[PDB]
Amino acid sequence: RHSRRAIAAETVEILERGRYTAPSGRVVPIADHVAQAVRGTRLYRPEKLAVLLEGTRIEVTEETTLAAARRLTGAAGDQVACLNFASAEHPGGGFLSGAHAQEAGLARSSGLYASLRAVPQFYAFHHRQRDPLYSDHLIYSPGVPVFRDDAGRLLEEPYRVAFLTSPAPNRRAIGDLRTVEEIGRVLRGRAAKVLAAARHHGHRRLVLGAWGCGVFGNDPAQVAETFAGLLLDGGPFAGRFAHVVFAVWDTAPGAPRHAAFARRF
Repeated sequence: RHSRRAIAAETVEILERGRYTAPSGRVVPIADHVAQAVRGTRLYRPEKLAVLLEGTRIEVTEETTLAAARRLTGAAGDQVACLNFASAEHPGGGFLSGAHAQEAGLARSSGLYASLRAVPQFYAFHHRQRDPLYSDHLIYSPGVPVFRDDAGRLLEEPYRVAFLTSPAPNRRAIGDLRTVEEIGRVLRGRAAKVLAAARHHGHRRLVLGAWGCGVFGNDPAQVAETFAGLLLDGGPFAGRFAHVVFAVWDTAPGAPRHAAFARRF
């Protein structure tokens, strides 16, 4: 936990310095790619994504999001898109505090924070909203360099992925004060918009996972079913992506997040 905090601080200095040192001693430049990702970052408002909506190999694995991205990236030259299980209020989630979360791991391992911190409108919107359902706002971050592996080791060779940043409903704060069906309807609408944005930006390969099933307390089974409804049985995204990985690395005993996706997919 104090190590995460250290890794996060070091990642941030790397983003400021524009270069890092690999285990081999090779000095790796990332300034240009970081700058491109930031300049290419876009905020999509709910009604803009709605417009995109008006216009397949499936794997379930125990990989981290970035492990899956790196495997796909080594296998073909089209840039992979990864879903960031976004905090609605804090870019990078809690990573600089040393938080343990999917988003924090992305922020520690990549240029993602440089992109997200550049979109204050997204965070200010949810701050003012104060509603744990959040919104369909989405940040699209193209060509973000990734330069750490799962253990936190810097990479001899960085790679690039696109991130899609969209917050799942904070079901923990909602409790039973909204129905299972309302939450499901919000999830399905928001997931549709995420897939629409990915497809719109030319991404044929996606890394998804147990979105919102950490602190936010979403039901992994309901999340799996949300994606299945979009991607399978003639759903709106059936056959539109070449490859979708549900990368579900679950630390908890019984790996229940993973189990629900394995079962469904």
